[PDB]
Amino acid sequence: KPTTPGDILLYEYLEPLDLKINELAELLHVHRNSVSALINNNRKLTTEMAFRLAKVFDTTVDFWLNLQAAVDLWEVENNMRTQEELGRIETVAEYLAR
Amino acid sequence: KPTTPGDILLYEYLEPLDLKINELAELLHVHRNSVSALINNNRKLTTEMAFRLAKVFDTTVDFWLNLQAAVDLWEVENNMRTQEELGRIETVAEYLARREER
Repeated sequence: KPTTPGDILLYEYLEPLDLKINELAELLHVHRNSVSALINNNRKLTTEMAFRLAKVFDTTVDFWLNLQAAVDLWEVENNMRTQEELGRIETVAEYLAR
Repeated sequence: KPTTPGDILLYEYLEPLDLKINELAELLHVHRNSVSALINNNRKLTTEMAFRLAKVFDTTVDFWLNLQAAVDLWEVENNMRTQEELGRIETVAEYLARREER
């Protein structure tokens, strides 16, 4: 699995800065449970939470959203059931014609 | 206010090619109600749906995801509770400075 926003948050900010999850939650103005879920990759990053992270850490909102975007695509590429389905989808071309 | 993926789908694909909701549904292989919810913005365009649309209309997945991204950004920017809140957030640079004083 690609690097999640949670991975980046824990390994490149929290640990290097000696910052606790509860301190971050306070800085972000969200419940501790929301930060932990993000870090354990249990909840996808929302646009709103991306803005909060951008604020606290002084980055663009894009930076956080792109990490989530790459993970999202990875999840669909690796779901074989979904891939098989995309396999028999007929395009608007073959259709409009026939 | 950006054009939702639903509007692009309806006004730039379904109507110029006279393709029905039900017709697109059977192509995407999803229930008619999912397509209708996408078009009316009651359901966000998901990553999987983006893959299906990409396949049916021969586009990239991001062509669709970028449209939903624009809507997501608009929603946050026009939510006053969130904006005031974002305005009150203390940065980590500030916080760490304060913490070291204690």
